[PDB]
Amino acid sequence: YGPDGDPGDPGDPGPDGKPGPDGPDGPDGDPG
Amino acid sequence: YGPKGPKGPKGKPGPDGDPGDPGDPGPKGPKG
Amino acid sequence: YGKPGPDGPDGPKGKPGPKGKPGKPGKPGKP
Repeated sequence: YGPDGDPGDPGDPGPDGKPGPDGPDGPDGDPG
Repeated sequence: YGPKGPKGPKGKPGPDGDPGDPGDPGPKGPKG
Repeated sequence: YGKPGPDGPDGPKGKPGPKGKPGKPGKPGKP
């Protein structure tokens, strides 16, 4: 009897995403 | 506004963020 | 008093991850 409780507070923001992949390794230099 | 029931449980965390952007390509080596 | 309140709304989506490390430099060319 009487009002129901307030909704719980909104959840926390999700964890930060995974680190981005490394860039491609550069090609080796041209022959001399 | 008469006694309310207990406040609900806090919400679950949000989803993980996106993986980061790809890294910069490594430079080409110097010529031989 | 009434029933316990509803479970809270889900939180927002996480932030994007950090940008990846640079690729390795290429090695010098053969002489």
